[PDB]
Amino acid sequence: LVYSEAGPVALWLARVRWLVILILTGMVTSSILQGFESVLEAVTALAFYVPVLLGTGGNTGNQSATLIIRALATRDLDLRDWRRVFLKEMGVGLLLGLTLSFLLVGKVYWDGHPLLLPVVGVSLVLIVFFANLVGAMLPFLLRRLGVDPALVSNPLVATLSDVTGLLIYLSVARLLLEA
Amino acid sequence: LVYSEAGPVALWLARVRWLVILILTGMVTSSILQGFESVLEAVTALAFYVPVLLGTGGNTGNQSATLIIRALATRDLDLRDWRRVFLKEMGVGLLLGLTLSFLLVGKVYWDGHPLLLPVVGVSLVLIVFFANLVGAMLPFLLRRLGVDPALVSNPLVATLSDVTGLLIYLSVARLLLE
Ligand SMILES: [Mg+2]
Repeated sequence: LVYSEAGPVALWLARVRWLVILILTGMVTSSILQGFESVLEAVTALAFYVPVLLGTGGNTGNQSATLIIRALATRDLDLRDWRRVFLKEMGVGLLLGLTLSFLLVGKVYWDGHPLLLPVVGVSLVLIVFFANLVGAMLPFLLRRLGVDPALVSNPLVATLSDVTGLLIYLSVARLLLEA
Repeated sequence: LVYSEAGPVALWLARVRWLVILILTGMVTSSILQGFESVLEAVTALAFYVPVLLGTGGNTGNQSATLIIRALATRDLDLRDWRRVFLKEMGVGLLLGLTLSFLLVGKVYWDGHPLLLPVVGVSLVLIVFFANLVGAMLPFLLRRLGVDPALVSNPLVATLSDVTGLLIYLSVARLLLE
């Protein structure tokens, strides 16, 4: 409604539902991390890079979403184009992944964690790649469902990327460090 | 920049610079966590709640920002109305913080870390409270600086919430676990 004419309790009632849904979805991350407690306890430094990994996926996805939302609005793209966009973006995400990975591997090299060099390097590439597709396709899904991306797309991409990003990161870590 | 006529390489060049800046800025969080390696070592379960703590903050901040950006764009609010918003959002942020904290506390108890009930519980309240303020004020700071908030708020709020969110969580953890 109108912010100028809404009270604190009113704003709370208007915002709480969507935040409760998101956190209930976000709680899964804590379950995912606990399931990988063996690798986490063995190599403490794995925890150090969780925000950057997931945060970079969130940036990448939401950057992708903003582009697709704009194109659909201006009728530069139609709903039927989601497959063509999917095929092109998977090429864009790979390039973005390899680029950003190079920088983060350098950071890990600086911090002095040689075992995490391939772990963080591989994972970020996959994270940026998958976060990019999710960000690219989500506006197509919301337009089809009749939902407006404005207050929905950004946190959805971020929460989905956190969950997917953790699953990728921790699996790579397990495979390379515990196997 | 027309998307339908732009190739993969073209899209790549037009996107990297902003993503490169964001990850370089984001690297701060990595150093922050290393500075609190002591508590991370002491309690492993401390790391289990980092993404949900920072994620909830980012969502909270993006929400309040999106509301303010809309109010300023539709002339529902003036730039000079920042103080009124700030005072109102203190109440909204507290209520939101208390509500979400109650839920996350249940999850910590579900996960089986009663040790982490107070630290995670208090932290989310503080995180939501401050993330909501950052979100509500950033459009005001941006427009006053000659930059429309709708273009750059979302990456900014997420990064600020991650950095400040970590600092709150880990400092609370340090005080109560050490
Ligand atoms: Mg985030």
